[PDB]
Amino acid sequence: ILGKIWEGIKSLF
Repeated sequence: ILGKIWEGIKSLF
């Protein structure tokens, strides 16, 4: 996972 917290960020927008 190169961005676990990013997975949700890209999902918000």
